[PDB]
Amino acid sequence: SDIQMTQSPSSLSASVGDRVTITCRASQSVSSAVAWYQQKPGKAPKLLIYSASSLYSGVPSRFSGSRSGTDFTLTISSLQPEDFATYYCQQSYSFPSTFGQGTKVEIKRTVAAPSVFIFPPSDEQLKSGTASVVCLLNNFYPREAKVQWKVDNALQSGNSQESVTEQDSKDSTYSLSSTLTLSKADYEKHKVYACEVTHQGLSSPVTKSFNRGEC
Amino acid sequence: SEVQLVESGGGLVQPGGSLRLSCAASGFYISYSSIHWVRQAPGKGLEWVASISPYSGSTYYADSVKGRFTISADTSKNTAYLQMNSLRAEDTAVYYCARQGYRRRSGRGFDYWGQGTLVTVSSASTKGPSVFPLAPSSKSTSGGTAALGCLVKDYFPEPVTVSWNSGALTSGVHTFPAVLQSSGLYSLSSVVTVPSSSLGTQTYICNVNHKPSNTKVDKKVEPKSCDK
RNA sequence: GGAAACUGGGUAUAGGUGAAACACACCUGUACCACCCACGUGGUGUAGUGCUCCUGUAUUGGUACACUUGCACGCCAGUUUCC
Repeated sequence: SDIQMTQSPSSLSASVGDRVTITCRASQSVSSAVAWYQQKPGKAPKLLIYSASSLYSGVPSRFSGSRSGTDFTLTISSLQPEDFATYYCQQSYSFPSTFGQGTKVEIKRTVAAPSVFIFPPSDEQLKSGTASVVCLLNNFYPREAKVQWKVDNALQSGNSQESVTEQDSKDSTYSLSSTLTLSKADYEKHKVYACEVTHQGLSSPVTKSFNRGEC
Repeated sequence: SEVQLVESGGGLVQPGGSLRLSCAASGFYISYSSIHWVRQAPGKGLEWVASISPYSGSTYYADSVKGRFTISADTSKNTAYLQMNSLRAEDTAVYYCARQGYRRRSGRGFDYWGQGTLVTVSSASTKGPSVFPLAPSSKSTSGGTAALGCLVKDYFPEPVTVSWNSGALTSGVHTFPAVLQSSGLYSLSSVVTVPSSSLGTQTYICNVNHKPSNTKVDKKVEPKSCDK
């Protein structure tokens, strides 16, 4: 069979100075052929622990690894800011090798209501037969938010993508760009384009909106 | 560092295609260590792919690439290879190259990693982005809280690099992860928050470079016309 | 090539070591099996010589001629050094 590596939690929200533990359970025995990696955005992984619990050179000593049978736990004795990242786990007991799916680690803060901004399409773009309507949710935390597009109070669906920033380095917040894509032909057929946002910092949902062809 | 791994030759490949990756080593000889390929699709986790064991030549493959890939090495040129055949978009990932340590010091851990090179499996044509202004609101705020950006749409492959006033502007800037839209082209936007008091004078320019197609664009980003 | 050290029946298998997951090399165990004996908690390259020891064939105690046990060289094969 292929050995499975099952790594809880797959993300984790903690503060500087907390003890933390990522766990990685094995479908079969791997003796001690476990290794733990740390990866940061845009960057290769870096080794942290090799075999059971041995600490690859230069890695700080707040990093430890342990073992009970087929269950392995990376541990950080108190988080430092340079430690928030994703962490993987590998077995190399036998081929094919197997990586855990990672545990992203993120910084707990208090709730930040988003600042909501809506952008119509450029008239330059409308020269190309397409409209794009952009909605900005700015410096919010926690990460979960709701973005519904109502067009002449008709709720939309499946004509809009989105993406989220990584947690901000300074104030540890998130931001989001939702993009409604229309055809110019359909875009021009309607007036009130709106963006309605639900979040924990919002006592009631926030609508930013405009009218197609006002100033 | 002295020890380095440098992948090359990943790029754009249409499905059913054939790329070959090179991992070239410096500061150590690959013939005394085991060399590994490990891929990572965007936003996804890591995936061991294949490896090659020293002195034996013994190769090993993850079940998801069995039959399509081949890992090989060249001592004369201190380079590992990864021949890829029968490619498909599922295979779109950054393809890192790594090395197992020495048993006495780092067990079987992977202590040295290339940069990763990017394979994009897609039938899309290399294409330059189009950049459109996200203008500040006419209402904005009477106090200085305003928001603007650029929309960078329909380019291929990844990546782009966006800057504001050629690096001058960094504070309050978010450039969001690109989104692969159903046409197979990418699109992302970049924003920044600036004082509303600054709009009437300060000229904001986003700097867009899409390297894969030799494309730099700058858009001045003004307040909406008739917004006085 | 020169000399320097070791090593020695078969198949498996566990562990170690060699820049070493497998392979290859080496080292150490284990199990089993094939053979020698004088039959063991035994032994194990060798149709060689010498001493030895066991068992015979007997002949002219002596002597041959075998068989066996051990020891020492030699020879053979492998390994590791060092020029």
